[PDB]
Amino acid sequence: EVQLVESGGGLVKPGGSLKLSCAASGFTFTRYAMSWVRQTPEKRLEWVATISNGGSYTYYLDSVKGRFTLSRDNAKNTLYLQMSSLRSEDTAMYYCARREGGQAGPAWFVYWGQGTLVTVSAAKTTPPSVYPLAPGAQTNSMVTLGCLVKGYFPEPVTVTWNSGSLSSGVHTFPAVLQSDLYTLSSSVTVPSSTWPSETVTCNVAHPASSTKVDKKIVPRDCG
Amino acid sequence: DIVMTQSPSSLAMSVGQKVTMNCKSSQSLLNSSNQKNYLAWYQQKPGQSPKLLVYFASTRESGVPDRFIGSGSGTDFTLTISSAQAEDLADYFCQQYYSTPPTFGAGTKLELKRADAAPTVSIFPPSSEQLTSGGASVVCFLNNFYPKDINVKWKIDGSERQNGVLNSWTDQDSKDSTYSMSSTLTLTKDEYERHNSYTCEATHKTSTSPIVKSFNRNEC
Amino acid sequence: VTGIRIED
Ligand SMILES: *[C@H]1O[C@H](CO[C@]2(C(=O)O)C[C@H](O)[C@@H](NC(C)=O)[C@H]([C@H](O)[C@H](O)CO)O2)[C@H](O)[C@H](O[C@@H]2O[C@H](CO)[C@H](O)[C@H](O[C@]3(C(=O)O)C[C@H](O)[C@@H](NC(C)=O)[C@H]([C@H](O)[C@H](O)CO)O3)[C@H]2O)[C@H]1NC(C)=O
Repeated sequence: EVQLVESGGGLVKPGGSLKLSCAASGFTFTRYAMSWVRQTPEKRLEWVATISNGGSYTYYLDSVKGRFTLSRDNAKNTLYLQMSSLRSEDTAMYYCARREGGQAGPAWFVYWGQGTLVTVSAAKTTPPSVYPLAPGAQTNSMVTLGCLVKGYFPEPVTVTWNSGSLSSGVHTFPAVLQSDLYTLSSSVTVPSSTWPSETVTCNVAHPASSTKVDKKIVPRDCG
Repeated sequence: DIVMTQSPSSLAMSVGQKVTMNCKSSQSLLNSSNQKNYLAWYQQKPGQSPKLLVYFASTRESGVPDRFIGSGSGTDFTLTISSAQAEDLADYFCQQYYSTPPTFGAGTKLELKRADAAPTVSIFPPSSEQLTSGGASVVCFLNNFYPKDINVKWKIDGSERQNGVLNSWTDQDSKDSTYSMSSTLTLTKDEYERHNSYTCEATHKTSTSPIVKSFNRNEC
Repeated sequence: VTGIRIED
């Protein structure tokens, strides 16, 4: 029952310091080499560093050399990854893993941890600006409404339509980073006979700034 | 620093069909002393950690399904899934451990194969509430289309615009296997009032003619 | 050994 628990990852500013811990159980910690592998927001697996079972020899990714320091504690079966001078290229999910293979060289990883999330950003907690999206004729039998959630940090934001009453035909596109802030959009499609006669409300809630804005979708006044 | 190339980036499959994935390295992972290739395969479901499938090119890990097949040598390696199943819809990475550092490929998404659907394009002008804050975001929703490969474009007054455009892609829908893409053109209120014709257009394999959605800044 | 990650 091999188990790997990562902790210590959190939100940190660029240049700040952060240390990730990795507790190991279910196996002999002194017999294996431990490693850190990170996965970027673009879902790219990137190896960080590898430490030998005795901690004598440490191997680090070249981009990270001089800033990340790997340290092993065979008395408590815990792996420590010191991170200094953190850059906005270091924000990724950091996975603790157990190296395999022989004494020399890299190897594959059978057992991975659930991973710590590390977010490097200089943005302060900012509430989203919630904007209604209204079409510019009822051509089709269906009408598509939308909702723009712009300029919020950190994540996440809960976006629902009519407090969950509108579930079918709802598309919530993932958040994108613009100017150190996040921005997503949500689209709902309803029959033409309902809107604008019936009320379609975009419900957004940002727990980090403790903000809740319910936006009524109003057809575009032109007079 | 070895470069792992995974082909293709996305893989459309049907349940029960044989699935092949390619992985190529800029160096030979063949150790002539033990005649063994140094290449591993990992599976990653969304929200989970990577799971080892096959190491040493063809050696399968314990517990991994027998349908997964590892093959290849030298600089070319292959992951094969005989009778692919809906549980196997995931990301797949290949990793070399011949040289230091360990490098992975970009990854290959395994997606469900479904019939082509044309996108449902909608365009939305900036809200007056955003215009009061000196900003203007033009949103274009392209919903319920397949395959994933779409070429959306923003044109302002007849000229294609690339600056200040952000796109977001949803995952493959678990009920109809379609895709949705949102494109937002962000520009200042003064930048929005300068031009009159905003047009969102995209090209998809479903229609040889590009789907166009426009609006005039002084028309509704 | 060159590149050791497991001491004897
Ligand atoms: C012997 O090779 C290793 C690398 O071995 C591997 C590889 O991963 O490249 C592993 C596998 O055994 C091989 N695979 C097979 C056989 O199938 C694989 C392959 O044969 C080819 O090498 C692939 O190209 O090789 C290193 O190259 C050893 O040399 C070391 O290189 C590093 C740089 O990467 C250092 O410069 C190191 O020099 C020291 C020093 O004293 O000056 C050594 C220190 O211990 C090192 N610390 C480490 C590595 O933890 C230190 C660094 O400066 C650190 O910043 C300090 O923390 O610098 C050098 O020895 C190589 N041995 C020799 C002498 O060739």
